[PDB]
Amino acid sequence: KETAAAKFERQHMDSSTSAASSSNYCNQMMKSRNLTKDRCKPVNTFVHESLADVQAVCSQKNVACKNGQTNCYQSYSTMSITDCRETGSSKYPNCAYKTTQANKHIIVACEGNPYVPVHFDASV
Repeated sequence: KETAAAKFERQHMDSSTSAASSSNYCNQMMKSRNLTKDRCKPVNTFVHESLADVQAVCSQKNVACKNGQTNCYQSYSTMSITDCRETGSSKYPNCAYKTTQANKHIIVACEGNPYVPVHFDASV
C-alpha cells in the first residue's frame, strides 16, 4: 500500500534537522519511523537535505548498484547524513543503534514516472 517512493521517504528523509545533534538520534528515529516494528532493521541512513535535492540525484552520476543493476545515481556533492547501525547486543524488541553524523555522497536507485529515488544503496 505504501509506494516504493513513499517508503524511501519514510525510511530515509529527515529534512527537519540539519544534523544529528545527539548520540540517541538513531534510537529515537528508527522507532519514530516504525523501522523497529517487526524486527530491528539492521542498517539505515537518514538524509538531512531537501526532498528536491535528494530527488535531483536521479539526474546526476549514473553508477552500478551493489546488486549489479544500473539504475543507481551518486550525488555530485556531499550531503548531511546520519548513519544508523544496530549494535551487536541489540535484541528485538529492545533495538539499539550507533549514530554517526557525516557529510558524504549518497547513492540511490531511481525508478518510475516521475523518476525518483526508491532505494538507498550506499554513502561514499
